[PDB]
Amino acid sequence: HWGYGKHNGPEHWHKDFPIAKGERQSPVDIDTHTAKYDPSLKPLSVSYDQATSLRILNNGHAFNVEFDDSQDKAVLKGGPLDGTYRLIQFHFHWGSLDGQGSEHTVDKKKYAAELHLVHWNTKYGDFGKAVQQPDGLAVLGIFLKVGSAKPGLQKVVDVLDSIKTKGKSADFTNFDPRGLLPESLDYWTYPGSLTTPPLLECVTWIVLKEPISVSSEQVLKFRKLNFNGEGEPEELMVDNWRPAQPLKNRQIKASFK
Ligand SMILES: [Zn+2]
Repeated sequence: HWGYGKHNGPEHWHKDFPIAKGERQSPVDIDTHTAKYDPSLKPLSVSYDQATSLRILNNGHAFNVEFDDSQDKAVLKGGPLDGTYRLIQFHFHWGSLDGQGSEHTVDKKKYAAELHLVHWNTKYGDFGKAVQQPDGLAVLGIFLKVGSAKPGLQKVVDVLDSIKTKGKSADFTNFDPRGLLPESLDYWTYPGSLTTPPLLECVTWIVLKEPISVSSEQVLKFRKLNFNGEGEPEELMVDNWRPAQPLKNRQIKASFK
């Protein structure tokens, strides 16, 4: 089935998921000289004070940190959004080397990794309904560069040994996602898709301009994870990123000058 290899990677996905070649696929290259400032865009409201993490799972493609989304505890609003979007999970994409790993690119620059905080529009009642709608999800994307350690990431890094292989999960309570955010909330926004199958065109992307810094040791621990299940041939979980897709008939808007 689908993955990130020669035989089942991004270049193959369109045979199972023909929407791969659609009009609003993600990620994209952000060309900072053609993104237009939109003074009508509001500041982003990220309200994570009551966020309730539950569990961390190796799904064979990444690891997901999952949240209780059964009430309005952690929500994204404002910016380009109408209405309220509830946090359900976050995950990352990363490289085998520090020079690649991000999904979005900025003027063709690849970062070492990219964090995705996934939120669903409460007017659709649940996640599965929301992904069927063009405004169903809002994904906050944050780039990671290698430099100083990110203290707020360490709790994640130190549980990874317990979820090494596909299908493994661990309790992951009381994790505060505010510690993964950069200082500035300046962003770019555009309409797009999920970046993994089923590649549904349901996402308002909100990509922050300012990266976070993580240390080489932190990223090294991500690269020890496995795509495989326990007692299968080891295949390191690296390069779990989809390359940039054609922008087509879209505009990328900036919240800042
Ligand atoms: Zn993602």
